[PDB]
Amino acid sequence: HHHHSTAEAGITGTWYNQLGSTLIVTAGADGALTGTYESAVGNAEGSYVLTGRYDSAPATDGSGTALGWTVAWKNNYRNAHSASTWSGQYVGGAEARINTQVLTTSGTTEANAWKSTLVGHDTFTKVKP
Ligand SMILES: O=C(O)CCCC[C@@H]1SC[C@@H]2NC(=O)N[C@@H]21
Ligand code: NI
Repeated sequence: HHHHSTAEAGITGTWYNQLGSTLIVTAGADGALTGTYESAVGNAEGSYVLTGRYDSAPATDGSGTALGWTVAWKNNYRNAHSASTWSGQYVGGAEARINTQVLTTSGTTEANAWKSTLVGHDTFTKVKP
């Protein structure tokens, strides 16, 4: 099913997901995403560093803008020994969204690697749900 036939201004700022988490991101001119993430759930307290990338020249045919970012869940307060990656697309307009699927991998022994990774889906909006 996979194949092949500003974003910057739209992405930069604060976003909120359906769990009550807060994303604070700056999109750089050459594809960088940098900022912080605060999770409303899980083994998390305060803000965590986030870094990622986005397509800085997306298609102009009504398609979304591909992007992704990572948070390692270690900061000055807690270390969950886990990291999450969100993969998705930014959809602009009056009801802008970042629609993502997210993998959360915990450090495990080899015996437990089969249960290392969660998959979920987060939808981000510019106003709090
Ligand atoms: O408990 C952990 O291992 C660290 C916190 C994980 C929180 C996850 S990341 C995917 C989902 N979306 C969120 O905003 N919070 C949870
Ligand atoms: Ni956890």
